[PDB]
Amino acid sequence: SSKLVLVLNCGSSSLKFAIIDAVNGDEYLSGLAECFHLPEARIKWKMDGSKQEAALGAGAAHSEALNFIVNTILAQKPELSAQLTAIGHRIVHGGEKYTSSVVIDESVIQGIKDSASFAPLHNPAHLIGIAEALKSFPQLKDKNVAVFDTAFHQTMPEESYLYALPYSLYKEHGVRRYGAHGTSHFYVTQEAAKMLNKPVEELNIITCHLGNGGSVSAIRNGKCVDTSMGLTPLEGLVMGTRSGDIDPAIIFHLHDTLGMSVDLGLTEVTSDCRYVEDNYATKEDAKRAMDVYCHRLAKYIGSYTALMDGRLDAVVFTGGIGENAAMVRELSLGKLGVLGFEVDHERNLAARFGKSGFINKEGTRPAVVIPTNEELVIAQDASRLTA
Amino acid sequence: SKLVLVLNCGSSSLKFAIIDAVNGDEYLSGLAECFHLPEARIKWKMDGSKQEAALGAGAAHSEALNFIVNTILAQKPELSAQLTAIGHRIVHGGEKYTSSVVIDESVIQGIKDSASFAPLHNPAHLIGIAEALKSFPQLKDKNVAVFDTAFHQTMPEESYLYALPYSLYKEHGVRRYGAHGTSHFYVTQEAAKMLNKPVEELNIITCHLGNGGSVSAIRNGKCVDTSMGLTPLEGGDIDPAIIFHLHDTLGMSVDQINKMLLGLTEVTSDCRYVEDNYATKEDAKRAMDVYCHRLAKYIGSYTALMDGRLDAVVFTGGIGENAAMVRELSLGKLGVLGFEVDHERNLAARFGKSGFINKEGTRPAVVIPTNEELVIAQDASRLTA
Repeated sequence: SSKLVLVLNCGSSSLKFAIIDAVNGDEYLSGLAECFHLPEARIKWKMDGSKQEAALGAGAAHSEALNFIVNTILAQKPELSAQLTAIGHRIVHGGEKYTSSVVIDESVIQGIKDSASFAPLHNPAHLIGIAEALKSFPQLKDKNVAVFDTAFHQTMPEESYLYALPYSLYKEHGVRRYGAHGTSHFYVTQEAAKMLNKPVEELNIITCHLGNGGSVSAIRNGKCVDTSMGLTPLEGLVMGTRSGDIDPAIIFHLHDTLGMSVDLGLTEVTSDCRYVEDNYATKEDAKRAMDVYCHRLAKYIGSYTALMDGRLDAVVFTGGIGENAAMVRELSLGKLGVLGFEVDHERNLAARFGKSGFINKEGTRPAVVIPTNEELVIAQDASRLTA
Repeated sequence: SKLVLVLNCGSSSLKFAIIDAVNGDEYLSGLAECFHLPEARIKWKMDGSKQEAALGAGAAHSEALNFIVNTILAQKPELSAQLTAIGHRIVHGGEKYTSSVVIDESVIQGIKDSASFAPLHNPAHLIGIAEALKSFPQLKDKNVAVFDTAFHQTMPEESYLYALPYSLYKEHGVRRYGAHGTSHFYVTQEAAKMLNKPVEELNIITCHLGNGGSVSAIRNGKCVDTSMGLTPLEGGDIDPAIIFHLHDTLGMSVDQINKMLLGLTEVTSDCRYVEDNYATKEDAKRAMDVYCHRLAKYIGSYTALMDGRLDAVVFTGGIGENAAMVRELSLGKLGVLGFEVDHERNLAARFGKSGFINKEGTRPAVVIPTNEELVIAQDASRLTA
């Protein structure tokens, strides 16, 4: 009746996980293990309607987190464990070789190893996740599935994916642009079509995934035709600064100027284990970074009018920041008055903390907040490919 | 009538003109090139026929200037006598030089100290100054520097900062400085005239295309953002994929990325060959499509600087002034913005002719031939009066 999938998303400092029924999206477990390789290493999870938290021990990382999942969390619930039909892994880079999700075998693992040069920070983490998954769940060893953040973007034509350099760069070396957060962009695209009550294959939108890293895509007739992760150029390359190492007063200021003050994606985004792009010395330094970010965000959105062929249906906001940071949406859209955008303050405040909705003034260009669910898409793909 | 010798000295070439600063009249123009090579040569136009001569094997800046003085002007002592000033194109003036300046010892040092930002240009400019001081000793106190970066110094920090730790700016001055600012300046002044409105109220996006162009956002007559140098249509170690990624996402040249992280550079250049480098129709089309796609994206990106109002897009430069299909193909992508090109107007506005190329009733798009040499003559005359 149900097809439960264990979903693993390993990064350089954390591991986000869930158990999800791929048939209807029911969540049986979700959580976040974070502050890896530090004294503060910890794990937060939600199960049977209740939130829980434990220390993983000083210096713990992925192996330890998975151990705690199997021997503490799932040890209480062997019945849950028994239901698992597959494991889905979120993988940053699949290049041109893997343009859709795929069952993991030794050559897929080799493909991931060979892609170390793309988001290198998270590369070891993905592999450790696969290695530990195979060990901890020997019964599912032929039913691990890789789901690639580049895959959705494989529809980009060459005018979009080529660098502004000699064609030989691509012809001889295969150097090329690829795209980030593809599973999220994919998810919000399918959802936008429902919210706008139209066929996905007629959908022209611009999608802004603002989370761990920030990317913007141009969707024409339901397919990605251009994308950039230039909002956070160093994401996946450079550690950045742990939020908890910054003066708490600076961080409170950042969170409040973002528009995240009340009046899973959210737990991650406000975490003192989240890494940020600069070691802000002052409140002013933090605000500057935010203003630069909103300026660049507005430019990306404007730039993708060049992909819309005369029709733009909506701009979509998603991810830890996009779903919750009302001021990022206000300030970025507020720079695009010439395109007929106008943010409705009350609508914008309401579309936070997991609530979806339109944030435009009715009668002006649609702007929409759609909480992403990368874990569900990974579950659906993992279940579909192992059935 | 106030004649100025205008020089733009590069590592392997020297562009020159004599311009009446009062009315824009041109008395001489030319280009010396293939320096440090067997084929070093000079082409010029005067009275008003086109000529060319070899400068001699290995010749460079000193020979080029010697030729101007002793061959081109030897027959025109009255032209030589009417020279009132010399204006020099300087690629990088950093944050210090926000307008044109009479060259003295401190300006020389300014140019030197900031060579790191433009290591292949600023040094050649200095040779040009040194050689001009020799070749035109009567004008020794009347040399003026005009900076390609000056017009761009009105950019606020939200535009000029890269998406990098703030220490890179604070400690090392890593920042957008802009390119072709003398051209963006010029077409901004002219656009206000074509649109019949004050320059202080002008919101436009200016596209200097040609010679590694750039696109700027002008709000209330001032530059508020500008692009990196575009690639012209001829287009133990960190993985190169990361370098290109950083280049593309930051908007920083491959060289400035590596940096922040006897011309060999011209030994196989075009001016060396009689025949041409082959380019297939398919490869030419691909290059065109990539260029026009990226150009349209820049234009759309700068709607985010316009604060609700975009008066016009402006095209200029050797490509922008002349390439009808670049304008049609790039604007063709921006229907959302209300752009639509009229083919016949588009074809009319070429080869030195200005005009509107938009369809009547659509967002204005204008071709304005740039005149950087006039701006340089104007500044040089004004500042030395």
